Amino acid sequence: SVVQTVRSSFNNINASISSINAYKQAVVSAQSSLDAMEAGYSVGTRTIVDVLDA
Amino acid sequence: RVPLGNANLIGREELQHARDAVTSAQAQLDVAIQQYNANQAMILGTKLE
Repeated sequence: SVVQTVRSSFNNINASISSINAYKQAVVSAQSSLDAMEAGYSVGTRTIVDVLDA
Repeated sequence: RVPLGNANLIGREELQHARDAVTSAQAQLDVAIQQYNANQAMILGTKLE
């Protein structure tokens, strides 16, 4: 039982690292989309609902 | 469409397009009216004889 538990914990740490990387990439993508939506609104090609959704 | 823009609930390009559409329709009507007037220059509302 100790064998299996320690192995599982190790794999879990690795999975956590990978998930963190994925989420950082997602955050950057969302920031870019929000900046685009805000600039469009500033120039007058988009409403404010889009800004709030972003 | 104007009232929505008054409250900022539509893009300003949508208002610009609608206003330009009104102006273009007015110009087309002017063309038609002047064409009709040109045709009426050859009659001057006189009898057939």
